[PDB]
Parts: sequence; structure tokens; C-alpha cells
Amino acid sequence: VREDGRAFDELRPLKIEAGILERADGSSYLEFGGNKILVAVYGPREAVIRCRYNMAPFSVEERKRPGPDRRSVEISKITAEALRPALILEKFPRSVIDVFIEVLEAEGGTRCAGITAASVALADAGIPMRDMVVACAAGKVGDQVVLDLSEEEDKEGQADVPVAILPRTREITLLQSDGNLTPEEFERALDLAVEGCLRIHEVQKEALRK
Amino acid sequence: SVREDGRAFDELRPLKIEAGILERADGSSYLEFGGNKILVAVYGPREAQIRKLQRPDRAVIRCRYNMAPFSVEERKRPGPDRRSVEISKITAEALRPALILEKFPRSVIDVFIEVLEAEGGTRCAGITAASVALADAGIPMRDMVVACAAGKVGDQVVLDLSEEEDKEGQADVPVAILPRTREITLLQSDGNLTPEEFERALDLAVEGCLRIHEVQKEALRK
Amino acid sequence: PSVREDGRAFDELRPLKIEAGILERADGSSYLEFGGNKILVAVYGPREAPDRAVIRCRYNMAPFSVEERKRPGPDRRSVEISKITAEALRPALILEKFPRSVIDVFIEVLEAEGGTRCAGITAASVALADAGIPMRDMVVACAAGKVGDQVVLDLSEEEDKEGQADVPVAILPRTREITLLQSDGNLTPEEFERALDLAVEGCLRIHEVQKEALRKR
Amino acid sequence: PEITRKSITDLINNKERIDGRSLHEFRDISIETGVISKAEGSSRVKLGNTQIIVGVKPQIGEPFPDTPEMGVILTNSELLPMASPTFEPGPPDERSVELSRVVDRCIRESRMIDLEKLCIIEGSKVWMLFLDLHIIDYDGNLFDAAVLATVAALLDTRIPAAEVEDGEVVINREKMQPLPVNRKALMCTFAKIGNEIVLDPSLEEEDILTARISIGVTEEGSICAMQKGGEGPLTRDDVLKAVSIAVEKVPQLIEYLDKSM
Amino acid sequence: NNKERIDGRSLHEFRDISIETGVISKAEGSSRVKLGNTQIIVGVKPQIGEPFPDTPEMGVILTNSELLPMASPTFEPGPPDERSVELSRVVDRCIRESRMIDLEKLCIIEGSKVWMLFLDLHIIDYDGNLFDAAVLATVAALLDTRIPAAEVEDGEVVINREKMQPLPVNRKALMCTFAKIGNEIVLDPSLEEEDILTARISIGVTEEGSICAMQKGGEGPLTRDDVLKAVSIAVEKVPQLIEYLDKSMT
Amino acid sequence: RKSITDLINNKERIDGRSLHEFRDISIETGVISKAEGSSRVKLGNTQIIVGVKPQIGEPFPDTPEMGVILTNSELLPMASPTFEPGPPDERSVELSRVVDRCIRESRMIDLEKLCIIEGSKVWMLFLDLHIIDYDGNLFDAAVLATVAALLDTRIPAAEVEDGEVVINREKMQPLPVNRKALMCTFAKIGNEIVLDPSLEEEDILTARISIGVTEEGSICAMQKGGEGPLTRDDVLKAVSIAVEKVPQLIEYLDKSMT
Repeated sequence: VREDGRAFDELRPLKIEAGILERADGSSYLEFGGNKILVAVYGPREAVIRCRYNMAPFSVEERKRPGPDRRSVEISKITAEALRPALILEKFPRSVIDVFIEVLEAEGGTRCAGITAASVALADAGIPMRDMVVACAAGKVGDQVVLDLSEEEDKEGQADVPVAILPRTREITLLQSDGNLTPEEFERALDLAVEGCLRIHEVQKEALRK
Repeated sequence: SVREDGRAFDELRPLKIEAGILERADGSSYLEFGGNKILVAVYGPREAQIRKLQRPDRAVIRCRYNMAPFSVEERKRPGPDRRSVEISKITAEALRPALILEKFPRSVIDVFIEVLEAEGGTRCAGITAASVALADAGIPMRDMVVACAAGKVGDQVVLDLSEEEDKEGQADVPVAILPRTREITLLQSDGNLTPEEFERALDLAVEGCLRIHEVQKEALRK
Repeated sequence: PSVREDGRAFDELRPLKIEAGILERADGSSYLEFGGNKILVAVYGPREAPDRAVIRCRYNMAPFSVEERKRPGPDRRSVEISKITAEALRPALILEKFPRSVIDVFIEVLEAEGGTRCAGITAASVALADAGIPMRDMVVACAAGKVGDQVVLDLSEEEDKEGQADVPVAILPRTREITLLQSDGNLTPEEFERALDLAVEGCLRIHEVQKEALRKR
Repeated sequence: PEITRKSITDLINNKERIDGRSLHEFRDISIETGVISKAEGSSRVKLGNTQIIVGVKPQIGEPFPDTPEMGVILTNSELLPMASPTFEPGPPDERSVELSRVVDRCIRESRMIDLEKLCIIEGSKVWMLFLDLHIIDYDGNLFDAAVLATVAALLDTRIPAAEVEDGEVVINREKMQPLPVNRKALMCTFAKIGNEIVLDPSLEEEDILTARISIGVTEEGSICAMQKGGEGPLTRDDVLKAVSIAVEKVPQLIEYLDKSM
Repeated sequence: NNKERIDGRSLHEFRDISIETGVISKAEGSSRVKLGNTQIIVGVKPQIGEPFPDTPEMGVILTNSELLPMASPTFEPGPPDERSVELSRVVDRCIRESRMIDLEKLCIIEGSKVWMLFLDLHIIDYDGNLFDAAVLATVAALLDTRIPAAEVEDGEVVINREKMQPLPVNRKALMCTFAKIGNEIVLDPSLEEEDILTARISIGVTEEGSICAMQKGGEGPLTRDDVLKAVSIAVEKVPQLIEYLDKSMT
Repeated sequence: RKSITDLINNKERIDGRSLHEFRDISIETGVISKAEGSSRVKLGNTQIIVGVKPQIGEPFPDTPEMGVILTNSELLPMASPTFEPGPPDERSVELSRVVDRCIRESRMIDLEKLCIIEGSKVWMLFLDLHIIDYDGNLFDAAVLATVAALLDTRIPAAEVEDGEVVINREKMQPLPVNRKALMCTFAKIGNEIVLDPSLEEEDILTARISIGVTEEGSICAMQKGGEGPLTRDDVLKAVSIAVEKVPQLIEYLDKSMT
């Protein structure tokens, strides 16, 4: 039993809703544990993908002065790269697509949650896609490899391995690792994360159908 | 019921306005109102150097209200602050109705308002001096724009609040109007006014505008 | 008639090293070692984008270039040096072969020990030539100054510590035309005339090192 | 050209609106509090489709050198590229700054919060309230939605007790306290279209208005904030009429806020 | 061009100079200088802060200039550009290197508290030669400056608003700027002349005729003779500027 | 470019290199005399100078006992015509954070020993990466240079006398290093992963992966980059070579410092 009482391969409460915003071309709202994430898609408009991951000042324990920081800039960079393989961009020449990811509340694993919600927003905008993109983090905490690390589990985590994939082919579209893993431990955490992605993918597809 | 400096309730501070004082600017004005010392420069109409700010139908008033670092008691680090940005926004809006713009498609009139010394009521003073600078530049105008603040201090609704009177002051009501049609072009209020008190202050401010308008016309006439 | 702590005469430069062509990416480049000074210059262009063939120059210092870590980013001193360096270099270049384009001159100070602005120009001119920019002459720079109540050339660090006037000069060697000139501290017009002439002599000496760096093409 | 501006004008001059409401009628209003669990106070307001989330984040620091006995309020708004295709990213533009200051004016001038009670040590340590307005969706009338959400969030705010011991500032998170709220104030924004002022304008109406006016009224029917906007003029009658309506609407909005909580 | 100039001036003559002090009532020292039509307002704003680590016994001078879009159509808004920075530093150099102000006497507590003088140059109108106008206005404002007495009582600083004291001014320095046009150097260039000059040189001279600041500008070169000629004229002209100033202040 | 890629599906590379072969590596330390530690690394023509500048300041409130590391990199207009001036862009920030991750997560430096006075005063290590020339693979060159610079670092002894800090430059001490860790970056081209990509290869890669391995063969940092995907096999293959190749890089480093 983990600190919140989960199993080693157990996700946090997840719900995904599509089409919640009025102005955006496509949109999604994602709740994952404490995480509250809103995504808006604009375009294609006057093909590149332009992604801003941003956190609300009140999204964390201590008020985060608004404006971009180094961590936000990195996440924005790798998210744009994470989403790109899913989109059939050849249809819209010399234009741009905007993906605005707003973290309203954060509780660890937002970069993955962000991508997961973004893919839904992208589909909701009617962007031609060859597949969904779905992301999830695995990691290590009690000397044990576990799936979907919570915020305060990461407070004393031994490794964190965020992964984003294209469900159908299992193409790894995002991948990071910090902390300390043996090549054997890593192999498990990647595989465990990939399983989470496939499970979360069902919630993505259902949000679109609903 | 005397005010600190001796003024009556409906009395303006000393005013002084001169046009054409700057060499480089297309039009200019210098305004002295109590402690206030305000300089305005107008440039244009000219081609838009910034890609964004253009309209196919008419020209745009770009306005910058700026305070000198030495314009207030404590040195104000130069650069734009929130208060300056707001004033610039509503000034550009305050001046716009006076100008016959449809004249100059795809182009810019720059209005640079420089506060060398501040003593309350600068946003109004700024607009008052700007209108003179605009006319001095030969910008075709349907009317003047003139501004003045009223407010409330000794539980009394009074005219043209001094910076001192801004501290203990119960309310501030800047107004800018087009003199001929009496059309309100700027209006704000803070503090605490009853709808009845507010009506008084609006009307009192409007009277100040008409009085100040004579000083505007006399400056340009010279 | 007085010897300096390090053994140099009043009109003596410290060993100077210039090397051309050291960078791969840059169109032209140069590395300069002058006392503690380590300066790298990269030239890019002429390249695309409007009244003239302007040359854009950025003088920058590495955070670790000085005793106390200098937060990276531009500062007033760097902005001034960049301004006057672009002006210093300009007369040497025949910009009229391509009268609308820009030339990028990136001067990176890796370590600083006084007199960098001059060194920076000196290395720059070599980088410019190395890029194949058509030039009518070289530009070369050197500082003189005053320290022990004595005007001297190429101010040491222990000297700069106590210095009474700095006089950076940059010239076009062939014509002796002055292309940069500043002064601070306190000079009599007579002292200054000495400071300036002494600096010009340094320029001519340093010019030989510039020309020799290019011969190794 | 200029067809929409004539179409929407003729309609409002003959006393009707595109979405079919009265001239002085708000759109549907939706108010939730305690939306962000980490935030000490928070709210989500929907006014039509215009959506704003506000968080209140208390913090301890230096008071201003000439108000050593007062706590601090800091109002900032993020007009997100999310919320509209005309919203640029980067630091707050003119439009954001205005919205922000107008909300700040309404909260501040109504003396809604007793800053004196936010003091901890006079001239050294006080409570700083970061009011952060997060514009999520923009479909008309940011001001009324903003003031409503900020007020709501402030009412929702609970902060730890700050005791003074030895000279340092002890935070006591066992005794959670509401903010000292002295009174409420809310805001009505009107848009001049044709010869009429209309309350709570839609995006369609904001596109074509001559001018707008926002009025902040307090519980006891006094005016604490006013802001004329737009490139066109208002008449004296327009202004006084707007006051009149605002003063009879705000008490309605005030009991709607109280009931939603 | 050869003998005379477009406005009737000869090669080594200034335009009509106008100097007012005490212009901004709130400011501790202030001045308005007009050199021809070139107009600059300077304010001096004293403040208490920490001294620089290497100099815990010295006061601080901070020079900044605002080249206002007001002052010229070629002046962009936003933070200080190249042109502003140079102007600003050259003025700073002249005031600093002349040792005009005894920074040692602006100490209040050594190591922690000293007087910080914000010299703020406000360029209102630009019709040629910012440097000479700027130095003149800054010097003027500094002489006009009165600051409160700062006493030290057991620990931190106490300001007495009733003993307004002057700045401790050791000496004075001013500046002449020359423009190389054709084969001639011309003192105090107009806008028309600044547009076409080959190069310019600014020279700061002190009361006792010594050089405290020099700045070559422009895209063209100067000759040795040009520089030494400018030095000789600057040395000659500056005592007359210094005297002209002193007279404007009585 | 079509002929660079078809040439990679056979185990041949343009400059004659083996698929899993680093370019020539050159490591110098003590390059900037003023800097407390410094290094110059050349990996092929990719050149990076790193300086380590120790400074005294407050620790992070929640770790009063921890010394601070601050990693920043300057991707210089000098180093490439695609490098814009101004504050660090995306590309700089990523490089910088990835290097910081490798140094931090390997727990290479005992930050606890950098504490001078708990809660108040601690050693702050400014790691500054100065990209001088860019001809492919900033990450491996950067990590290598930072590690090298860190080993080269000597700092003054900080004594606590009566409660105030005192800096005795008499006795210059090395950094408290527990271990070393280094990085291998691979590029997916065609169906192959290629170790240490050249500029020519970086232009055309599908994706890239950087792996930071420690002395004892454990993974401390990983970073997938690029616009294309990786497969599970690609990732695990890359791990295998990194684990294999890092000890060699460490051997190579230790020898260059003697």
C-alpha cells in the first residue's frame, strides 16, 4: 500500500472532458488527482505547432509570479515535439497551429497530463490526426517501481520517467528520466508507463465519443 | 468652508498654457497648473513604422503618458508602469473624437505627454495640453478636447483637486469633454460618492472644462 | 626615466599572440592573447537584412571572464564598447562592393585584464580579413595611460589598480587616421599628446602581429 | 461596408438584442467557490460564456513605507491567448492592465477588506493578498465577471492565524480565519450602441459599441469605481442613466452572490 | 565649411546658451539648459542606499538619460539605446573623473549607508550637440542641489529635513564637442551639421585646464592634428563656459 | 540529403566513423586563470568553455543545509549562424537543464558539504557553459566540460568565526565530489541509432536521445529530442551503448587531468 493507498500500477482518479471552451477551436479539461488542466487549440491559421505550457499563479502552494520560467519553456519545447507525430500537417501548408496548456492546479505529472489533454483538444479542433498522443509518468519511490507518481511521492522519489506515445504503433514521442535507475529498473518503468498510456487512451477516446 | 490653499469650492488652481514651444515636434504645448508642469509633443500624421497598429479606414492616435524620474517626491525609476499604461490608454481614447481622422488612412499620430512635475490631476492636464499640441501640429479637428477633475475632500464636493487634497480626499472624478457638444470623452471615479454627490462633481468638472477651454483657445490664438 | 615592476619599459607592450581561422562555423575568426586577456572574435557576412551597409558588432564578456561572476546579458559598458567598436572598424571596410548588407562582428571576452576594447578591435580586424571582407586597411588598437606619475603603454593589472588616465586609441596603420579615441582620469594637454603618440606607436607594432597572423592563411 | 454595425444598432434602437434580452438584463450567471484546492480562496465565474477563475494567495512581507499599519492587496490579471484569438501572449497589455486596475479600484475604494486587520507588525510584517484573475474564455464583458469572481474569491478565502511571539512571525495553520470583510461591492458595465445604453454586453455588442461605462456600487448604494471606455463619446444623460440602473441592479447581484455561497 | 557656418557662427563659436536652475520644485537640485534649441532638463534626486563593496566609504553617483521620442522623430521609445547609453556614460565620465563631487563626504555610515545621487537627464528637444548641453545641465543641477543633513545616532540613519546642505563640490568641469566637416573642426554642431559630419570629438576640461574626459564619435576618422586642435580650443573655451555658468547662478 | 540517409542504413557514416564512435575528444582544464575552475572541451569541432564561479549566499528556504548549483548556458551567435542573441532561447534552456539534471541527479557534488552556516550562508556554484563553436552534439560536449570544470575547481576555505563567515584564500580546496557521470547522445537516422551526431546528421535526424550514466552504470538523466518518434528498441539499445561507453569517457577524462 502506497501513501494514498494505491497499487504499484494504479493511476489516480482521471476524467477528461472535450469541447468545454467557447472561443477555442478545440478544447479539453483534465482532472488527474489534484491536477486541473485546461487546453485550448487554435488553428490552423495564418505547418508549425506552437505550444505554450503555462501555470496559473495559484496552481501551486506558493504563488508563482506569472510569466515564463525555464521549466515552462522546456516543457513547451518537448510537448510541441511530443504532439507533432500525431498530426497530418501536410494538409495545411505554410500555416501554424496553437496549443495553449493552462495548469490551474498542479500535483505532479502535469507535462504528461498536459499532452494527454492536448491530444483531445487537437481532435476536438478537427485537426486531421493519424493517431492520438497520450502521456503518463512512471517512477520509483519505496525502492519500488510504481506508476503515475503523485506530487508528494515525487517529494522523495528516486526516479521519474515521463513517457508519451502514439497508442497504435507504440512510438515513443516524449521520454525523460531523472533520479537514479538501473538499466533494468528503467526498462520496467518505461514499460509500466506505456501500459498507463494505453489505459489513459481509452479515457481520451471516450471523451471524444461523449 | 475654506480649502487648505485658500481656494473656494469651485476654484481652479493657477493655469498657464503655451503653444509652439518645442522645435522638433510638429506641434507642442507647455502647461502649468499648480505644481504641475507638463510638456506635450505631437508628431504626424506619419507612415506607421510598427507593423501592427494600422487601420484601412483612418489614422490611429498612439499616446504615451510618461513621468520624469524627478517629477515626484521619490525618484520614479524610468520606464512604464501600470498607472502610466492605463492613462495612455484612456487619453488616446479621450483625444480621438476631436480629430477628423478619416483624412489619413494607414497612418499614425504620436502624442507624447511628458510630466516634468506632478501635483495631482495630471491625466486631465495632460489631455488639456495635448489638444493644444494637436491643434498646433495642424491636425484637422472638429473641436478641442479639454479635461479637468472634480472630487470631494472636507465632506464637500469641490473643483480641481490638489495633490495634497488627494491624500485625505474622499473621491476623485476626472472628466474630459468636447466643449461645443459637451460630449464626455473621459470619465473616472474612485473613493465614495452618492449618485447625488457624483452628479454634482460631474457638473462641477464640466464647468471647469469650459473655463479651461478659454485658456486653450487663447494659447493657440497667439 | 623609470622602470615598471614587471620589467617593461615605459613604451613596452606585453607579449601579444594573434591566431586567425580558429573557429569552424564563423566566416572569419581570430583568437587574441594579451597578458591575462583572452579574446575570441567571429565574423559573419556579408548577409541579408534600409539605407546603408551597416556593420553590427556585439562586445560581450563571459560570466567567468572577471574576478566576480558577471551576470550574462548586456550592460551599459558593453553597449558603449559595441557602439564605438562598430565605428572603429567601419573606415577599414570597402562596404561599397555590397552597399546594403550587414556584417556581424561578435567579440567574446573569455578572460579580462584591462584594455579589452582595444584588443577586441585588434582581433576583430583580423577576423574581418579572415572572412574575406574587402578592406582598404587593417584597424589596430592599443591603450596608453598614466600610472606612476608617468605615462606608459599597455597597462598591467597591478598598474590599472592605481591608474591615473586611460587612453584607448584605434588607428588605420597606413594613414595613421584615428578611428577610436577616449580618455579618462587626469591629463595635461602635453601629457595627453604624449599618451596619444605612445599609443599610436603601439598600434604600429601590434599591426605587425596582425599581418603575420594572416600570412599563416 | 459597416453592415453589422447598422444591423445591431437598428435592433437595439428598437429595444431588442441579438440573443433576445432586455436592454438592462444580464446573461446567465454561474458562481463556484473553492475551485482550486491548493489556493486559500478561489472562484470560477461564468457570465454567459465569459469565464474567469480567480485565486487569492496570502503571503507575508513588508508594508509600504508610508502605510506601515496596512496590509497589501495586489491585483493582476492574465488575459490568456486561450481566452480569445486577439489575446497576445507575453506580459499584460493595455487591455489587461485596465481590466486589472479597474477591478483593483472597485475592491480597494469600497474598503471591502480592512487592511488594518491584515497588519502583523506595523512597518515590517503584514499579509499580502495576491488577487490573480485568470481569464479562461472571453465572450463579452470582462469587468463585471472579474469583479464578481474577485469578490467571490475573497469571501471564499481562509488564511492561517498569524501570531506575534519573540519578534518573529509565527504562522498558526490550526486556526483558519476568513478575511476581515467590511462590506461588498459589485460592478455593472454598460455599452453605448445607437442611442441606447445596454447592460452587460456580448462579444458581438463589444465589437460595435461607441463607448462603454463600468460602475462599481457598494452595499449602501454609493459609487466606488467608474470607468468610461471606448473610442466614442458618452452624453451626460448616458452616464447618469447608467448610474441609475447600476444602483438598482447591484443589490440584486449581491443577493445572488450571497445565495450561491 | 571653410571660413564660416550656415547660421553666421564661425568655426569656434557656441550658440546662445540659456541656463535656469530650481526648475522642478520637488527635485533637490534641477536645471533647464538650452543650447540653441537643444533643450535638456536635469534633476538630481538623493537617496540612501548601500555603497559598492569595494568602496564602503564612498557615495554613489548614478547617471541616466532619457532620449525622448518627444525630443526628435528618430528617438525610439523603450529602454535607453546605444545613443542614449553613450551620451549618458560620457556625461558620467566628465562628472566622475573630474572628481567634482567628494563621494567620501556622502558617506553616512561606512559599509552600509551612503547618499546615492540620481542624475537624470531628460532630453526635451534635440537640435544638435547633446553632450555639451548635457554636461552643462548636469553640472548646473549639481550646484543647485541641496540635500538634508544625515546624522548618525546609535545605529541607523536619521534625516533632518531642516538643515538642507549643498553637495560637496570640489571643482567644476565642462565639455566642448567638435564636428569634423570637410577639412575643419567646428565647435558645437547644429542638427544640420551633425547630419553630415565625418566624425566628432567631445572633450571634458577641468577648472585647472586638465583633460578629464574624451570621446571620439562618428563613422569617419580624425587626424592627430584634428585631435590636438580640439584639445587646444577646448582648454581655451571651458573657462569661459565655467564663468558664464557661475554668472547665471547668482 | 537523400544520399546521407541511404548511406546510414548500412553501418557507414560520412566522415568514415563507426555507428557507435565518438569524434576526436580534446579536454583542457585551468583555461581561464581568474575562474576557480574552468575547462575547454572540443568534440570534433564543437567547442564549449565552462567556468565554475563559487559565491556565498542564502540556500533555498526548504534546504537550509544544501549548497546551491546554478547551471546556465550561452548559445553564442559566435557559435552558429542560427544562434540568435538575447536571453537564452528554448534550445539553450533545454541544453542547460539537461546538463544540470545530469550533474544534480548523479549527486556528483555533496551540497551538504557546501553549507557554511545552516539557514543563512552556503556556497553557490555558478556553472556557466559558453558555446564557442557548434558542429553537432552540444549535450555530450557540455556535460563533459562541466564535469571537467567541476573537477578542476578549487575554492577558498570558509570558516565560521564567532558566527560571521571568513574566507581564507590561503587554503584552496577542491570540491566534494562523490562520483562522476557523463552523457551519450544518439541520433535516429533511417532505421539506426548513431552515437555522437555531426551537424550534418543533426540536420536530418528523426529524433535524438541523450543518456546520462554514472560510474556504477546507473541512469541519472535521459532526454528524448526531435520532432520524430523513437521505438522501444531504439531507447533500450541506446541505454545499452551508454552504459558501455560512459566508463570509456570517464577513463578518457581522468587521464586528461594527469
